[PDB]
Amino acid sequence: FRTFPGIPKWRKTHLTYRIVNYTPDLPKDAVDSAVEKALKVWEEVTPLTFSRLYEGEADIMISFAVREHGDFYPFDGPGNVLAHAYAPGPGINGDAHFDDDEQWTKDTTGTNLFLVAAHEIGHSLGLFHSANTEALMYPLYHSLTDLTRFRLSQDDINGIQSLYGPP
Ligand SMILES: O=C(O)CNS(=O)(=O)c1ccc(N2CCC(c3ccccc3)CC2)cc1
Ligand SMILES: [Ca+2]
Ligand SMILES: [Ca+2]
Ligand SMILES: [Ca+2]
Ligand SMILES: [Zn+2]
Ligand SMILES: [Zn+2]
Repeated sequence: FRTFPGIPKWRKTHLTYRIVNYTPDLPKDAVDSAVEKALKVWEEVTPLTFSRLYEGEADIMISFAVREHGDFYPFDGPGNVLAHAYAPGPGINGDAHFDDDEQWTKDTTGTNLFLVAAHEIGHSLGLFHSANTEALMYPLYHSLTDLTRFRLSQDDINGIQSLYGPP
């Protein structure tokens, strides 16, 4: 595993998130479902808990956007960068943005929202890229033949517990 430079981490175990807006591609229940499953993956292996805000500033602001969208890294149209997220801290730190020029899916065929969200939340928590080709935090996107076979690798677990400890 790898962490970010200077090891940013949250110094608190109760985090909040807000889904500020929604993709055209999926019903809202499918996107809520994807992000809460993505939160849950990390919750199980740490002492962190997440709760949702419907207004105000949450720690992790989640949104869908195209091209230039209010930070230093505009999205780039279809393909290439699918999403990005910032390391722990105030303001834009912690946040995750998804490129809505992708076509988001629930299935194993397109660009799957759950797999990407789980990866991005790894960033939001302080993890950078892994060299393990098994790891969630591997730098190159791919999906699975069967989503029910999804699991965190030992590397992702070792990485995240280095920051926050076990549950
Ligand atoms: O976030 C960045 O770094 C930059 N954005 S990006 O759009 O290039 C990017 C987005 C996602 C991934 N993923 C890595 C592998 C993965 C996975 C892992 C195990 C089993 C199934 C699927 C699913 C997400 C990698 C890069
Ligand atoms: Ca934030
Ligand atoms: Ca893109
Ligand atoms: Ca889209
Ligand atoms: Zn952004
Ligand atoms: Zn990444």
